[PDB]
Amino acid sequence: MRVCVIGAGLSGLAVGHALKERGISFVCLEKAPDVGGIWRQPGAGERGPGYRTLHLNTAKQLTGYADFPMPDAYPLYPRHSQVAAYLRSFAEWAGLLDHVELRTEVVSVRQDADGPWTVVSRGADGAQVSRRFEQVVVASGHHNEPALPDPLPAGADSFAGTILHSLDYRDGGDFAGRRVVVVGLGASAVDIAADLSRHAERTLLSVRRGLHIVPKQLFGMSVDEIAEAPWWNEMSFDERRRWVEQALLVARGRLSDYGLPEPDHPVFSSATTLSDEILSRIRHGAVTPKPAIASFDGDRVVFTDGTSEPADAVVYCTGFHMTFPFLPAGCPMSADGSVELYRRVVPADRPGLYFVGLVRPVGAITRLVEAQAEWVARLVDGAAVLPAADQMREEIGTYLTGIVQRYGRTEGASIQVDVGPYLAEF
Ligand SMILES: Cc1cc2nc3c(=O)[nH]c(=O)nc-3n(C[C@H](O)[C@H](O)[C@H](O)COP(=O)(O)OP(=O)(O)OC[C@H]3O[C@@H](n4cnc5c(N)ncnc54)[C@H](O)[C@@H]3O)c2cc1C
Ligand SMILES: CC(C)=CCc1ccc2c(C[C@H](N)C(=O)O)c[nH]c2c1
Repeated sequence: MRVCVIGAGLSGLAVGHALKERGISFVCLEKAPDVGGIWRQPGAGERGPGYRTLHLNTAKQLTGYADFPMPDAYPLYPRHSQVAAYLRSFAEWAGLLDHVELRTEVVSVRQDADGPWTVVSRGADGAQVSRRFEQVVVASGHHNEPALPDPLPAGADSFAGTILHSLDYRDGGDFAGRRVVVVGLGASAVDIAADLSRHAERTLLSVRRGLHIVPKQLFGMSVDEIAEAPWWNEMSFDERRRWVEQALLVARGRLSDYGLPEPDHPVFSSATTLSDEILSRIRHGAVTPKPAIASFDGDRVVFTDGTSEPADAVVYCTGFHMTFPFLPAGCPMSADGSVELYRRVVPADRPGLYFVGLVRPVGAITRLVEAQAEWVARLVDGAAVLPAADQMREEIGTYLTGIVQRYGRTEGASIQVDVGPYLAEF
């Protein structure tokens, strides 16, 4: 009745928890046959951005919900099945599954002229039902449209093997004995390359823009938990980058003696990739670094340095696009295509609509999603109020110009936040 929550992954569950605490009536619609979001997919063989060898890269204590710790048997970085099991247990413990419509996919959300929203949902049969809700919380994630590079290098149609996105990547054993190129230096790319490196005969890592390769751990500490080490917070920006970047050099050297492009910036500049493996896999010959792909010559891949390589498959680890197909008008955006959401959550001109989890932070997203859920629940029942619309887009303006200044007009900087000052206002 009162709130329709689109999604029962980690964000939609935090939302149902927050709605349930205030006694707010809500239903939670979710396409998958179970709660869990992306983490439930690798274990069910479903096209999703995860893969059979995916673990957390955030500390479990900063990753689980604050009122519901993960089993103490869990390691610091649990596997995706452990994470998916944990999230099923939360929904159980929180009495949410009575409110979750599984196998229910939202197809349109439209704001009626009188205030409420008509939500059309496709049930398990495909039977479309059309319902009305006072408010809609969107928690559908932003990793659900693959982003393939344009242009795909020449000869793509000549190619004897398979070209695929990480979305379609599933397990390294699906390429045992083959020769595979991985394109990208993202979190998906180093993980997939390291996985392939123990199954494919040969694994090539084709990277064209250098990213910073930071281990999951410095001084025995997770880097997401160093982020709030009080001794680290009293650092100035180039005081910590001073120590962070010398921390890297003793731990690993710099990227330039692994055959890796080093980046056009220092750390924290655009993004850093977290790995424990990829540098050592290079140094054991299990992964060979390569520049950008230049063309597909039929059976081989040609890289821009002139070198060539026989290749049975290319997995594009190039990330995801941010879309909302159930929203005819789109997520609020500026013409630059930057997200326009007051405090990263609230459209300035659309009462009753809220976006949760549509942020990308230093470290784990859970505390932020909890903060967002708690605020939204108090907006839904009037304990909290919003500024007038002109004032809301003033804060969006300040956020955005500061975004173009710091991270630049890259793709996806419109949702970038630092855990600390963001949580600090909830
Ligand atoms: C490979 C990978 C690794 C990551 N690792 C970490 C990590 O270690 N630590 C961390 O803190 N974060 C990590 N993240 C970030 C990750 O997004 C969050 O941890 C978490 O998954 C957020 O879940 P969510 O609920 O926001 O979205 P999702 O997990 O995407 O869940 C959204 C849900 O919406 C559902 N849905 C229902 N109806 C619809 C509909 N009509 N249209 C669309 N969707 C619908 C989808 O089925 C899906 O279950 C990782 C992300 C990726 C891709
Ligand atoms: C150098 C340094 C201390 C960086 C701090 C840091 C940055 C990013 C992450 C992530 C990515 C996460 N998967 C996300 O994008 O939400 C997990 N832990 C992190 C820690």
